Amino acid sequence: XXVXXXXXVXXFD
Amino acid sequence: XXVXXXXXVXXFD
Repeated sequence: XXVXXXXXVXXFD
Repeated sequence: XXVXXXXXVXXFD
């Protein structure tokens, strides 16, 4: 997993 | 967005 633009489970906008 | 499963910019763990 990690940080940036993409898809899965976590915190994003 | 927020916390869950889907697509965008943030952290995915």
